[PDB]
Amino acid sequence: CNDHNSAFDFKLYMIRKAESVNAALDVSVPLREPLTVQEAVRYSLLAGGKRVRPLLCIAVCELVGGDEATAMSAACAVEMIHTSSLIHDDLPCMDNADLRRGKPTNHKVYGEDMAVLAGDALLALAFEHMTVVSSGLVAPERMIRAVVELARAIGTTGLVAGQMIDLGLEHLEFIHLHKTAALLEAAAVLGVIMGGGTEEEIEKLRKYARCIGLLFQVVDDILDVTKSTEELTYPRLIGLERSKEVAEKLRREAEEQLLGFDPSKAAPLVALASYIAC
Amino acid sequence: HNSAFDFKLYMIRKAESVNAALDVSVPLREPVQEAVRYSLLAGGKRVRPLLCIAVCELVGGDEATAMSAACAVEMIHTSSLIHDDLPCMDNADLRRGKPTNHKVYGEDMAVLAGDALLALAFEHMTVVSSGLVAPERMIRAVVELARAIGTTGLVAGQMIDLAVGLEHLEFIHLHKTAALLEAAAVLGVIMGGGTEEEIEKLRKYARCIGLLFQVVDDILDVLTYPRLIGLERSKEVAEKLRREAEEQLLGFDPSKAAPLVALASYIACR
Repeated sequence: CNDHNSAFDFKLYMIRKAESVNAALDVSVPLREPLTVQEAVRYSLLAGGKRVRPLLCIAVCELVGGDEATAMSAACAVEMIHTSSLIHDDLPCMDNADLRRGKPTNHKVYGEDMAVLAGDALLALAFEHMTVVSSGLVAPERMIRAVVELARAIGTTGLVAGQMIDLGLEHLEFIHLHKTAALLEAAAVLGVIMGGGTEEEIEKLRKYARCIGLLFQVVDDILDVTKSTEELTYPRLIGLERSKEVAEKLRREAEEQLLGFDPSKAAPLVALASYIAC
Repeated sequence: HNSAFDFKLYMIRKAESVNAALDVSVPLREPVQEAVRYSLLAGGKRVRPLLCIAVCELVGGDEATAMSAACAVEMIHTSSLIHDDLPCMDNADLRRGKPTNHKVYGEDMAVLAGDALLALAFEHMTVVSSGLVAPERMIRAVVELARAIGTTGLVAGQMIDLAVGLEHLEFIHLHKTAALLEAAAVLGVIMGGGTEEEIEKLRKYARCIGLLFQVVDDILDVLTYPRLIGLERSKEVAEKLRREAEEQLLGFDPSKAAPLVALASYIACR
Protein backbone atom coordinates (compact mmCIF):
# COMPACT_ATOMS: atom_id res chain seq x y z
CA CYS A 1 0.00 0.00 0.00
CA ASN A 2 2.67 2.45 -1.12
CA ASP A 3 2.02 3.83 -4.63
CA HIS A 4 1.15 7.43 -4.06
CA ASN A 5 0.52 8.55 -7.64
CA SER A 6 -2.43 6.16 -8.06
CA ALA A 7 -3.64 7.09 -4.58
CA PHE A 8 -3.61 10.79 -5.46
CA ASP A 9 -5.39 10.07 -8.75
CA PHE A 10 -8.00 7.92 -6.98
CA LYS A 11 -8.55 10.54 -4.24
CA LEU A 12 -9.45 13.01 -6.99
CA TYR A 13 -11.58 10.37 -8.71
CA MET A 14 -13.61 9.79 -5.52
CA ILE A 15 -14.24 13.47 -4.98
CA ARG A 16 -15.40 13.99 -8.58
CA LYS A 17 -17.70 10.94 -8.62
CA ALA A 18 -19.21 11.76 -5.26
CA GLU A 19 -19.95 15.28 -6.49
CA SER A 20 -21.66 13.94 -9.63
CA VAL A 21 -23.61 11.41 -7.58
CA ASN A 22 -24.76 14.04 -5.08
CA ALA A 23 -26.05 16.27 -7.90
CA ALA A 24 -27.92 13.39 -9.53
CA LEU A 25 -29.41 12.28 -6.17
CA ASP A 26 -30.54 15.80 -5.45
CA VAL A 27 -32.31 15.80 -8.82
CA SER A 28 -33.72 12.26 -8.30
CA VAL A 29 -35.95 13.36 -5.40
CA PRO A 30 -37.23 16.87 -6.33
CA LEU A 31 -38.33 19.34 -3.66
CA ARG A 32 -41.77 19.44 -5.38
CA GLU A 33 -44.97 19.69 -3.31
CA PRO A 34 -46.06 17.67 -1.17
CA LEU A 35 -42.94 18.73 0.83
CA THR A 36 -43.83 16.51 3.84
CA VAL A 37 -42.94 13.44 1.72
CA GLN A 38 -39.94 14.70 -0.24
CA GLU A 39 -38.18 16.27 2.75
CA ALA A 40 -38.19 13.14 4.89
CA VAL A 41 -36.93 11.13 1.92
CA ARG A 42 -34.21 13.69 1.01
CA TYR A 43 -32.90 14.16 4.52
CA SER A 44 -31.00 10.85 4.80
CA LEU A 45 -30.34 10.44 1.08
CA LEU A 46 -28.61 13.78 0.59
CA ALA A 47 -26.68 13.70 3.87
CA GLY A 48 -22.93 13.45 3.32
CA GLY A 49 -21.64 10.17 1.99
CA LYS A 50 -18.51 8.56 0.63
CA ARG A 51 -20.86 7.13 -2.05
CA VAL A 52 -18.72 4.05 -2.52
CA ARG A 53 -21.55 1.96 -3.94
CA PRO A 54 -22.60 4.33 -6.73
CA LEU A 55 -18.90 5.03 -7.29
CA LEU A 56 -18.25 1.32 -7.76
CA CYS A 57 -21.19 1.09 -10.16
CA ILE A 58 -19.88 4.01 -12.21
CA ALA A 59 -16.29 2.74 -12.16
CA VAL A 60 -17.34 -0.69 -13.36
CA CYS A 61 -19.48 0.79 -16.12
CA GLU A 62 -16.40 2.76 -17.24
CA LEU A 63 -14.14 -0.33 -16.95
CA VAL A 64 -16.12 -2.30 -19.54
CA GLY A 65 -16.22 0.68 -21.89
CA GLY A 66 -19.29 2.58 -20.75
CA ASP A 67 -20.07 6.16 -19.68
CA GLU A 68 -20.84 7.65 -16.25
CA ALA A 69 -24.08 9.11 -17.61
CA THR A 70 -25.41 5.68 -18.58
CA ALA A 71 -24.64 4.18 -15.15
CA MET A 72 -25.93 7.06 -13.05
CA SER A 73 -29.54 6.04 -12.40
CA ALA A 74 -28.53 2.51 -11.38
CA ALA A 75 -25.78 4.09 -9.20
CA CYS A 76 -28.37 6.34 -7.57
CA ALA A 77 -30.69 3.34 -7.15
CA VAL A 78 -28.11 1.41 -5.14
CA GLU A 79 -27.36 4.48 -3.03
CA MET A 80 -31.10 4.79 -2.37
CA ILE A 81 -31.35 1.18 -1.21
CA HIS A 82 -28.27 1.53 0.95
CA THR A 83 -29.81 4.71 2.46
CA SER A 84 -33.11 2.89 3.14
CA SER A 85 -31.24 0.15 5.02
CA LEU A 86 -29.36 2.76 7.10
CA ILE A 87 -32.63 4.51 8.03
CA HIS A 88 -34.15 1.29 9.27
CA ASP A 89 -30.91 0.19 11.01
CA ASP A 90 -30.83 3.43 12.99
CA LEU A 91 -34.39 2.83 14.30
CA PRO A 92 -34.94 2.48 18.09
CA CYS A 93 -36.08 -1.12 17.57
CA MET A 94 -32.78 -2.01 16.03
CA ASP A 95 -29.55 -0.08 16.53
CA ASN A 96 -31.20 2.93 18.13
CA ALA A 97 -28.70 5.54 16.88
CA ASP A 98 -29.21 9.19 17.71
CA LEU A 99 -26.51 10.21 15.28
CA ARG A 100 -25.27 9.28 11.84
CA ARG A 101 -22.08 10.94 10.50
CA GLY A 102 -22.30 13.52 13.30
CA LYS A 103 -25.87 14.60 12.35
CA PRO A 104 -29.21 13.48 13.90
CA THR A 105 -30.63 10.23 12.48
CA ASN A 106 -33.83 10.38 10.40
CA HIS A 107 -36.30 9.28 13.08
CA LYS A 108 -34.73 11.84 15.44
CA VAL A 109 -35.79 14.58 13.02
CA TYR A 110 -39.10 13.44 11.58
CA GLY A 111 -40.26 10.79 14.03
CA GLU A 112 -40.11 6.96 13.88
CA ASP A 113 -43.24 6.55 11.77
CA MET A 114 -41.93 8.96 9.13
CA ALA A 115 -38.54 7.22 9.19
CA VAL A 116 -40.03 3.76 8.57
CA LEU A 117 -42.06 5.20 5.71
CA ALA A 118 -39.04 7.03 4.27
CA GLY A 119 -37.14 3.74 4.11
CA ASP A 120 -40.08 2.23 2.18
CA ALA A 121 -40.21 5.16 -0.24
CA LEU A 122 -36.51 4.84 -0.97
CA LEU A 123 -36.80 1.13 -1.74
CA ALA A 124 -39.54 1.87 -4.32
CA LEU A 125 -37.82 4.91 -5.78
CA ALA A 126 -34.69 2.83 -6.56
CA PHE A 127 -36.61 0.49 -8.88
CA GLU A 128 -38.62 3.34 -10.38
CA HIS A 129 -35.67 5.68 -10.97
CA MET A 130 -33.38 3.01 -12.32
CA THR A 131 -35.94 1.53 -14.65
CA VAL A 132 -37.46 4.75 -15.95
CA VAL A 133 -34.01 6.18 -16.79
CA SER A 134 -31.97 3.10 -17.77
CA SER A 135 -34.66 1.49 -19.95
CA GLY A 136 -33.93 4.11 -22.62
CA LEU A 137 -30.17 3.35 -22.65
CA VAL A 138 -29.83 -0.47 -22.66
CA ALA A 139 -31.48 -3.47 -24.33
CA PRO A 140 -34.72 -4.46 -22.56
CA GLU A 141 -33.31 -7.88 -21.58
CA ARG A 142 -30.44 -6.12 -19.79
CA MET A 143 -32.95 -3.81 -18.04
CA ILE A 144 -34.91 -6.83 -16.79
CA ARG A 145 -31.66 -8.51 -15.61
CA ALA A 146 -30.77 -5.30 -13.71
CA VAL A 147 -34.11 -5.23 -11.93
CA VAL A 148 -33.76 -8.89 -10.90
CA GLU A 149 -30.23 -8.34 -9.58
CA LEU A 150 -31.22 -5.29 -7.51
CA ALA A 151 -34.26 -7.06 -6.03
CA ARG A 152 -32.19 -10.15 -5.14
CA ALA A 153 -29.50 -8.07 -3.49
CA ILE A 154 -32.15 -6.55 -1.20
CA GLY A 155 -34.04 -9.62 -0.06
CA THR A 156 -33.94 -12.95 1.80
CA THR A 157 -30.90 -13.93 -0.23
CA GLY A 158 -29.30 -10.54 0.44
CA LEU A 159 -29.38 -7.44 2.65
CA VAL A 160 -32.52 -8.14 4.76
CA ALA A 161 -31.35 -11.68 5.63
CA GLY A 162 -28.05 -10.21 6.79
CA GLN A 163 -29.78 -7.60 8.92
CA MET A 164 -32.02 -10.24 10.51
CA ILE A 165 -29.16 -12.61 11.31
CA ASP A 166 -27.25 -9.68 12.77
CA LEU A 167 -29.88 -9.65 15.53
CA GLY A 168 -18.17 -19.46 14.57
CA LEU A 169 -16.45 -17.76 11.60
CA GLU A 170 -18.92 -19.01 9.01
CA HIS A 171 -21.63 -16.99 10.77
CA LEU A 172 -19.58 -13.80 10.71
CA GLU A 173 -18.81 -14.25 7.05
CA PHE A 174 -22.53 -14.93 6.48
CA ILE A 175 -23.43 -11.59 8.07
CA HIS A 176 -20.74 -9.76 6.11
CA LEU A 177 -21.66 -11.48 2.85
CA HIS A 178 -25.29 -10.45 3.21
CA LYS A 179 -25.25 -7.02 4.95
CA THR A 180 -22.39 -5.55 2.99
CA ALA A 181 -21.32 -7.64 -0.01
CA ALA A 182 -24.72 -8.29 -1.65
CA LEU A 183 -25.43 -4.63 -2.31
CA LEU A 184 -21.85 -4.02 -3.52
CA GLU A 185 -22.16 -7.00 -5.86
CA ALA A 186 -25.40 -5.52 -7.13
CA ALA A 187 -23.63 -2.19 -7.71
CA ALA A 188 -20.85 -3.83 -9.74
CA VAL A 189 -23.11 -6.08 -11.80
CA LEU A 190 -25.37 -3.11 -12.60
CA GLY A 191 -22.19 -1.37 -13.66
CA VAL A 192 -21.35 -4.09 -16.17
CA ILE A 193 -24.94 -4.28 -17.39
CA MET A 194 -25.20 -0.53 -17.92
CA GLY A 195 -21.83 -0.56 -19.70
CA GLY A 196 -22.80 -3.15 -22.30
CA GLY A 197 -20.34 -5.67 -20.89
CA THR A 198 -20.45 -9.47 -21.25
CA GLU A 199 -21.72 -12.29 -19.02
CA GLU A 200 -18.09 -13.12 -18.20
CA GLU A 201 -17.35 -9.54 -17.12
CA ILE A 202 -20.51 -9.64 -14.96
CA GLU A 203 -19.30 -12.63 -12.99
CA LYS A 204 -15.71 -11.32 -12.75
CA LEU A 205 -16.81 -8.03 -11.29
CA ARG A 206 -19.39 -9.69 -9.03
CA LYS A 207 -16.42 -11.57 -7.58
CA TYR A 208 -14.39 -8.34 -7.39
CA ALA A 209 -17.18 -6.65 -5.44
CA ARG A 210 -17.61 -9.57 -3.08
CA CYS A 211 -13.89 -9.42 -2.19
CA ILE A 212 -14.10 -5.65 -1.76
CA GLY A 213 -17.06 -5.95 0.65
CA LEU A 214 -15.49 -8.63 2.78
CA LEU A 215 -12.21 -6.69 2.75
CA PHE A 216 -14.04 -3.62 4.01
CA GLN A 217 -15.45 -5.55 7.00
CA VAL A 218 -12.13 -7.22 7.95
CA VAL A 219 -10.33 -3.89 7.70
CA ASP A 220 -13.05 -2.30 9.79
CA ASP A 221 -12.43 -4.76 12.68
CA ILE A 222 -8.66 -4.37 12.34
CA LEU A 223 -9.02 -0.57 12.53
CA ASP A 224 -11.19 -0.88 15.62
CA VAL A 225 -8.89 -3.05 17.77
CA THR A 226 -6.05 -0.94 16.35
CA LYS A 227 -7.67 2.33 17.49
CA SER A 228 -10.34 1.78 20.23
CA THR A 229 -9.23 1.06 23.86
CA GLU A 230 -12.48 -0.78 24.54
CA GLU A 231 -11.93 -3.29 21.69
CA LEU A 232 -17.81 -10.68 17.53
CA THR A 233 -14.80 -9.79 15.37
CA TYR A 234 -12.06 -11.22 13.15
CA PRO A 235 -9.20 -10.26 15.52
CA ARG A 236 -10.96 -12.09 18.35
CA LEU A 237 -11.80 -15.15 16.22
CA ILE A 238 -8.52 -15.71 14.39
CA GLY A 239 -6.19 -13.05 15.77
CA LEU A 240 -5.04 -9.63 14.57
CA GLU A 241 -2.04 -10.86 12.54
CA ARG A 242 -4.09 -13.43 10.59
CA SER A 243 -6.77 -10.74 10.24
CA LYS A 244 -4.30 -8.59 8.36
CA GLU A 245 -3.29 -11.65 6.29
CA VAL A 246 -6.96 -12.20 5.38
CA ALA A 247 -7.38 -8.58 4.42
CA GLU A 248 -4.37 -8.81 2.13
CA LYS A 249 -5.51 -12.06 0.51
CA LEU A 250 -8.90 -10.48 -0.16
CA ARG A 251 -7.33 -7.44 -1.71
CA ARG A 252 -5.09 -9.42 -4.04
CA GLU A 253 -8.04 -11.66 -4.94
CA ALA A 254 -10.03 -8.52 -5.88
CA GLU A 255 -7.14 -7.18 -7.93
CA GLU A 256 -6.68 -10.42 -9.90
CA GLN A 257 -10.26 -10.14 -11.21
CA LEU A 258 -9.09 -7.04 -13.11
CA LEU A 259 -6.28 -8.75 -15.02
CA GLY A 260 -6.57 -8.35 -18.78
CA PHE A 261 -8.68 -5.24 -18.60
CA ASP A 262 -7.20 -2.01 -19.98
CA PRO A 263 -4.74 -0.75 -17.24
CA SER A 264 -6.11 2.75 -17.61
CA LYS A 265 -9.72 1.70 -17.28
CA ALA A 266 -8.82 -0.70 -14.47
CA ALA A 267 -6.90 1.90 -12.43
CA PRO A 268 -9.79 3.19 -10.27
CA LEU A 269 -10.77 -0.35 -9.16
CA VAL A 270 -7.18 -1.35 -8.42
CA ALA A 271 -6.97 1.86 -6.41
CA LEU A 272 -10.33 1.23 -4.71
CA ALA A 273 -9.07 -2.07 -3.35
CA SER A 274 -5.82 -0.36 -2.20
CA TYR A 275 -7.77 2.53 -0.65
CA ILE A 276 -9.87 0.08 1.38
CA ALA A 277 -7.00 -2.19 2.41
CA CYS A 278 -4.99 0.80 3.76
CA HIS B 1 -79.78 -10.81 -6.41
CA ASN B 2 -78.21 -14.07 -7.68
CA SER B 3 -75.45 -12.21 -9.51
CA ALA B 4 -73.90 -11.02 -6.25
CA PHE B 5 -73.83 -14.64 -5.05
CA ASP B 6 -72.01 -15.69 -8.20
CA PHE B 7 -69.53 -12.95 -7.49
CA LYS B 8 -69.08 -14.19 -3.91
CA LEU B 9 -68.17 -17.64 -5.22
CA TYR B 10 -65.88 -16.07 -7.79
CA MET B 11 -63.96 -14.23 -5.05
CA ILE B 12 -63.63 -17.34 -2.93
CA ARG B 13 -62.23 -19.35 -5.91
CA LYS B 14 -59.73 -16.69 -6.95
CA ALA B 15 -58.64 -16.11 -3.37
CA GLU B 16 -57.87 -19.79 -2.85
CA SER B 17 -55.69 -20.05 -5.98
CA VAL B 18 -53.90 -16.81 -4.91
CA ASN B 19 -53.26 -18.30 -1.45
CA ALA B 20 -51.77 -21.35 -3.04
CA ALA B 21 -49.48 -19.20 -5.22
CA LEU B 22 -48.48 -17.02 -2.24
CA ASP B 23 -47.54 -20.12 -0.24
CA VAL B 24 -45.27 -21.24 -3.08
CA SER B 25 -43.72 -17.74 -3.47
CA VAL B 26 -42.07 -17.62 -0.01
CA PRO B 27 -40.63 -21.13 0.36
CA LEU B 28 -40.77 -21.93 4.10
CA ARG B 29 -37.59 -23.97 3.69
CA GLU B 30 -34.98 -21.47 5.02
CA PRO B 31 -31.88 -19.89 5.59
CA VAL B 32 -36.68 -14.55 8.00
CA GLN B 33 -39.17 -16.47 5.77
CA GLU B 34 -41.32 -17.22 8.83
CA ALA B 35 -41.99 -13.59 9.73
CA VAL B 36 -42.89 -12.95 6.09
CA ARG B 37 -45.24 -15.91 5.70
CA TYR B 38 -46.92 -15.20 8.99
CA SER B 39 -48.50 -12.01 7.63
CA LEU B 40 -48.59 -12.89 3.94
CA LEU B 41 -50.49 -16.13 4.39
CA ALA B 42 -52.72 -14.95 7.26
CA GLY B 43 -55.74 -14.73 5.00
CA GLY B 44 -57.52 -11.73 3.55
CA LYS B 45 -60.14 -11.00 0.90
CA ARG B 46 -57.20 -10.75 -1.50
CA VAL B 47 -59.12 -8.10 -3.36
CA ARG B 48 -56.06 -6.61 -5.10
CA PRO B 49 -54.67 -9.87 -6.53
CA LEU B 50 -58.26 -10.73 -7.56
CA LEU B 51 -58.57 -7.42 -9.39
CA CYS B 52 -55.28 -8.18 -11.15
CA ILE B 53 -56.47 -11.60 -12.28
CA ALA B 54 -60.01 -10.51 -13.23
CA VAL B 55 -58.59 -7.71 -15.31
CA CYS B 56 -56.09 -10.01 -17.03
CA GLU B 57 -59.02 -12.31 -17.94
CA LEU B 58 -61.05 -9.28 -19.02
CA VAL B 59 -58.64 -8.36 -21.81
CA GLY B 60 -58.33 -11.99 -22.82
CA GLY B 61 -55.37 -13.13 -20.75
CA ASP B 62 -54.87 -16.04 -18.32
CA GLU B 63 -54.93 -16.31 -14.54
CA ALA B 64 -51.63 -18.23 -14.69
CA THR B 65 -49.94 -15.42 -16.58
CA ALA B 66 -51.03 -12.71 -14.16
CA MET B 67 -50.42 -14.69 -10.99
CA SER B 68 -46.93 -13.40 -10.18
CA ALA B 69 -47.99 -9.73 -10.57
CA ALA B 70 -51.09 -10.48 -8.49
CA CYS B 71 -48.95 -11.98 -5.76
CA ALA B 72 -46.60 -8.97 -5.93
CA VAL B 73 -49.41 -6.50 -5.29
CA GLU B 74 -50.57 -8.64 -2.38
CA MET B 75 -47.00 -8.65 -0.99
CA ILE B 76 -46.98 -4.87 -1.15
CA HIS B 77 -50.40 -4.67 0.51
CA THR B 78 -49.15 -7.06 3.21
CA SER B 79 -46.01 -4.95 3.70
CA SER B 80 -48.08 -1.81 4.33
CA LEU B 81 -50.27 -3.68 6.83
CA ILE B 82 -47.25 -4.91 8.81
CA HIS B 83 -45.80 -1.40 8.91
CA ASP B 84 -49.17 0.14 9.76
CA ASP B 85 -49.57 -2.19 12.77
CA LEU B 86 -46.28 -1.01 14.33
CA PRO B 87 -46.24 0.81 17.70
CA CYS B 88 -44.88 3.99 16.08
CA MET B 89 -47.95 4.11 13.81
CA ASP B 90 -51.28 2.37 14.55
CA ASN B 91 -49.99 0.27 17.44
CA ALA B 92 -52.42 -2.60 16.89
CA ASP B 93 -51.87 -5.73 19.00
CA LEU B 94 -54.35 -7.70 16.94
CA ARG B 95 -55.26 -8.24 13.31
CA ARG B 96 -58.33 -10.39 12.45
CA GLY B 97 -58.34 -11.77 16.02
CA LYS B 98 -54.71 -12.79 15.62
CA PRO B 99 -51.60 -11.17 17.05
CA THR B 100 -49.92 -8.73 14.67
CA ASN B 101 -46.44 -9.41 13.28
CA HIS B 102 -44.38 -7.32 15.69
CA LYS B 103 -46.25 -8.93 18.60
CA VAL B 104 -45.06 -12.38 17.50
CA TYR B 105 -41.54 -11.62 16.19
CA GLY B 106 -40.55 -8.23 17.62
CA GLU B 107 -40.63 -4.78 16.03
CA ASP B 108 -37.26 -5.22 14.30
CA MET B 109 -38.28 -8.43 12.61
CA ALA B 110 -41.56 -6.81 11.60
CA VAL B 111 -39.78 -3.85 9.98
CA LEU B 112 -37.43 -6.20 8.17
CA ALA B 113 -40.31 -8.45 7.07
CA GLY B 114 -41.96 -5.42 5.50
CA ASP B 115 -38.76 -4.57 3.60
CA ALA B 116 -38.36 -8.17 2.40
CA LEU B 117 -41.91 -8.20 1.04
CA LEU B 118 -41.23 -5.01 -0.89
CA ALA B 119 -38.14 -6.54 -2.57
CA LEU B 120 -39.76 -9.93 -3.15
CA ALA B 121 -42.66 -8.34 -5.00
CA PHE B 122 -40.25 -7.03 -7.68
CA GLU B 123 -38.07 -10.15 -7.75
CA HIS B 124 -41.03 -12.54 -7.94
CA MET B 125 -43.05 -10.58 -10.47
CA THR B 126 -40.07 -9.94 -12.69
CA VAL B 127 -38.50 -13.37 -12.52
CA VAL B 128 -41.76 -15.18 -13.27
CA SER B 129 -43.39 -12.80 -15.75
CA SER B 130 -40.35 -12.09 -17.93
CA GLY B 131 -40.97 -15.11 -18.62
CA LEU B 132 -44.36 -14.91 -20.26
CA VAL B 133 -44.51 -11.43 -21.71
CA ALA B 134 -42.54 -9.19 -24.13
CA PRO B 135 -39.64 -7.42 -22.32
CA GLU B 136 -41.08 -3.91 -22.89
CA ARG B 137 -44.22 -4.92 -21.07
CA MET B 138 -42.14 -6.36 -18.23
CA ILE B 139 -40.34 -3.06 -17.96
CA ARG B 140 -43.54 -1.16 -17.90
CA ALA B 141 -44.91 -3.51 -15.20
CA VAL B 142 -41.89 -2.73 -13.02
CA VAL B 143 -42.40 0.99 -13.51
CA GLU B 144 -46.14 0.76 -12.61
CA LEU B 145 -45.54 -1.34 -9.49
CA ALA B 146 -42.75 1.01 -8.37
CA ARG B 147 -44.94 4.09 -8.94
CA ALA B 148 -47.81 2.63 -6.90
CA ILE B 149 -45.65 2.15 -3.77
CA GLY B 150 -43.71 5.37 -3.12
CA THR B 151 -43.72 9.17 -3.06
CA THR B 152 -46.50 9.30 -5.65
CA GLY B 153 -48.16 6.18 -4.30
CA LEU B 154 -49.05 4.33 -1.11
CA VAL B 155 -46.29 5.71 1.14
CA ALA B 156 -47.21 9.30 0.21
CA GLY B 157 -50.72 8.45 1.34
CA GLN B 158 -49.51 7.00 4.65
CA MET B 159 -47.26 10.01 5.41
CA ILE B 160 -49.96 12.58 4.66
CA ASP B 161 -52.44 10.50 6.66
CA LEU B 162 -50.25 10.75 9.77
CA ALA B 163 -51.18 14.51 9.91
CA VAL B 164 -59.69 22.23 5.69
CA GLY B 165 -60.99 19.19 3.80
CA LEU B 166 -61.71 17.75 0.38
CA GLU B 167 -58.37 18.29 -1.38
CA HIS B 168 -56.57 16.64 1.55
CA LEU B 169 -59.00 13.73 1.95
CA GLU B 170 -59.03 13.01 -1.78
CA PHE B 171 -55.23 12.99 -1.75
CA ILE B 172 -55.08 10.51 1.10
CA HIS B 173 -57.66 8.15 -0.37
CA LEU B 174 -56.16 8.35 -3.87
CA HIS B 175 -52.70 7.51 -2.60
CA LYS B 176 -53.37 5.13 0.29
CA THR B 177 -56.13 3.12 -1.36
CA ALA B 178 -56.40 3.84 -5.05
CA ALA B 179 -52.75 3.84 -6.15
CA LEU B 180 -52.16 0.13 -5.38
CA LEU B 181 -55.59 -0.96 -6.78
CA GLU B 182 -54.65 0.95 -9.94
CA ALA B 183 -51.39 -1.00 -10.02
CA ALA B 184 -53.29 -4.27 -9.66
CA ALA B 185 -55.58 -3.39 -12.58
CA VAL B 186 -52.91 -1.98 -14.88
CA LEU B 187 -50.67 -4.98 -14.18
CA GLY B 188 -53.65 -7.12 -15.12
CA VAL B 189 -53.96 -5.37 -18.51
CA ILE B 190 -50.19 -5.59 -19.11
CA MET B 191 -49.85 -9.31 -18.30
CA GLY B 192 -52.99 -9.92 -20.34
CA GLY B 193 -51.54 -8.50 -23.56
CA GLY B 194 -54.02 -5.63 -23.43
CA THR B 195 -53.58 -2.25 -25.06
CA GLU B 196 -52.57 1.19 -23.75
CA GLU B 197 -56.11 2.30 -24.15
CA GLU B 198 -57.35 -0.66 -22.05
CA ILE B 199 -54.69 0.32 -19.47
CA GLU B 200 -56.08 3.84 -19.13
CA LYS B 201 -59.71 2.60 -18.89
CA LEU B 202 -58.89 0.07 -16.24
CA ARG B 203 -56.65 2.43 -14.25
CA LYS B 204 -59.69 4.68 -14.20
CA TYR B 205 -61.94 1.80 -13.15
CA ALA B 206 -59.64 0.85 -10.27
CA ARG B 207 -59.48 4.43 -9.15
CA CYS B 208 -63.27 4.83 -9.13
CA ILE B 209 -63.54 1.59 -7.23
CA GLY B 210 -61.02 2.59 -4.53
CA LEU B 211 -62.63 5.98 -4.06
CA LEU B 212 -66.08 4.32 -4.04
CA PHE B 213 -64.93 2.02 -1.27
CA GLN B 214 -63.87 4.93 0.94
CA VAL B 215 -66.95 7.09 0.24
CA VAL B 216 -69.35 4.21 0.87
CA ASP B 217 -67.43 3.33 4.06
CA ASP B 218 -67.90 6.91 5.26
CA ILE B 219 -71.61 6.81 4.38
CA LEU B 220 -72.11 3.50 6.21
CA ASP B 221 -70.66 5.09 9.33
CA VAL B 222 -73.75 7.29 9.85
CA LEU B 223 -62.28 13.86 8.44
CA THR B 224 -64.86 12.07 6.28
CA TYR B 225 -66.91 12.68 3.14
CA PRO B 226 -70.28 13.32 4.92
CA ARG B 227 -68.75 15.98 7.21
CA LEU B 228 -66.84 17.79 4.45
CA ILE B 229 -69.43 17.76 1.66
CA GLY B 230 -72.59 16.53 3.36
CA LEU B 231 -74.40 13.20 3.38
CA GLU B 232 -76.47 13.94 0.26
CA ARG B 233 -73.56 14.96 -1.93
CA SER B 234 -71.64 11.96 -0.53
CA LYS B 235 -74.31 9.58 -1.84
CA GLU B 236 -74.23 11.44 -5.16
CA VAL B 237 -70.43 11.08 -5.38
CA ALA B 238 -70.77 7.35 -4.56
CA GLU B 239 -73.31 6.77 -7.33
CA LYS B 240 -71.32 8.65 -10.04
CA LEU B 241 -68.17 6.77 -8.99
CA ARG B 242 -69.94 3.42 -9.29
CA ARG B 243 -71.30 4.34 -12.73
CA GLU B 244 -67.94 5.78 -13.83
CA ALA B 245 -66.44 2.38 -13.02
CA GLU B 246 -69.11 0.63 -15.07
CA GLU B 247 -68.57 2.91 -18.06
CA GLN B 248 -64.92 1.89 -18.15
CA LEU B 249 -66.20 -1.65 -18.84
CA LEU B 250 -67.71 -0.66 -22.20
CA GLY B 251 -66.39 -2.47 -25.25
CA PHE B 252 -65.66 -5.77 -23.56
CA ASP B 253 -67.74 -8.93 -23.90
CA PRO B 254 -70.45 -8.84 -21.16
CA SER B 255 -69.38 -12.25 -19.87
CA LYS B 256 -65.73 -11.24 -19.44
CA ALA B 257 -66.80 -7.91 -17.93
CA ALA B 258 -69.17 -9.56 -15.43
CA PRO B 259 -66.84 -9.97 -12.46
CA LEU B 260 -65.75 -6.29 -12.64
CA VAL B 261 -69.33 -5.06 -12.89
CA ALA B 262 -70.09 -7.35 -9.95
CA LEU B 263 -67.10 -6.04 -7.96
CA ALA B 264 -68.21 -2.44 -8.49
CA SER B 265 -71.67 -3.47 -7.35
CA TYR B 266 -70.27 -5.38 -4.36
CA ILE B 267 -68.39 -2.31 -3.19
CA ALA B 268 -71.40 -0.05 -3.80
CA CYS B 269 -74.03 -2.09 -2.00
CA ARG B 270 -72.21 -2.97 1.24
